[PDB]
Amino acid sequence: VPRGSTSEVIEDEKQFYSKAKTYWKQIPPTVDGMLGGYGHISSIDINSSRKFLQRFLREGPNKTGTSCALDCGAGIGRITKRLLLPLFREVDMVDITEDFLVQAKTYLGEEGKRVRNYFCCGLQDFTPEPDSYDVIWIQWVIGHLTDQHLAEFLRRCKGSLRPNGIIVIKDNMAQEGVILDDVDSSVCRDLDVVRRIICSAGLSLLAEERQENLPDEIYHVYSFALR
Amino acid sequence: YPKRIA
Ligand SMILES: Nc1ncnc2c1ncn2[C@@H]1O[C@H](CSCC[C@H](N)C(=O)O)[C@@H](O)[C@H]1O
Repeated sequence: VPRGSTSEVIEDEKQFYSKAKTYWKQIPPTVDGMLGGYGHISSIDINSSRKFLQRFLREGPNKTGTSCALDCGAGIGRITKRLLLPLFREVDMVDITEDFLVQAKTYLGEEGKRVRNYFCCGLQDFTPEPDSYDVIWIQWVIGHLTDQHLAEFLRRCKGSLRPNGIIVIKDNMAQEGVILDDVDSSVCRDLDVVRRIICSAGLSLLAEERQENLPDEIYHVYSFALR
Repeated sequence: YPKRIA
């Protein structure tokens, strides 16, 4: 029987979070650090993210705005730099690892002057301001939250969207079940599990897309656009 | 992050 929830795989919630914080504290503040040695795929990723996002920026009644985005688990700001700052007037970043947010000030360069808030906080402890963001971007971090905390964080994100705003989750997906990585202290969930959590947060899918052109050996990656 | 299937 596959496991269907984090409650079947996490021995100790406090250790699940503390071990992950210790893991990221020892990763270099570089794109290759953010991407687990796959820094070279960054451009494939950003190009696909941009095309996925631009779906929602078309003129019409539901056009997503371009005033402010939130980059969740932003790290040094790879996505903030290459995807979000060029499209949004301001961007906020949230990440648990202070040293990454410090490095971001260098990494982002001149355009980083349009980063407004640098929040050093776990997502599980973060309440974004109501009615603040056009796009909330959550990439390669949801596996660091328990199911309960991910559901709650998505509920708080829903409350922080502007009119026509969206949440985007982009992450690894397991073929089946819920799989623990005890080295970095994270989980990989199958598409049914992720969809269950999104539904439980009172969100609906606008779109779902598999990332193409990835190395054959890694977990498949999907993007979801939600409101 | 991009990760090898365990
Ligand atoms: N509970 C948590 N809350 C917030 N950030 C977390 C977290 N657990 C891990 N992180 C952060 O999640 C990031 C994962 S690496 C990916 C960084 C970025 N999303 C990108 O795609 O380039 C790291 O910066 C790490 O510090």
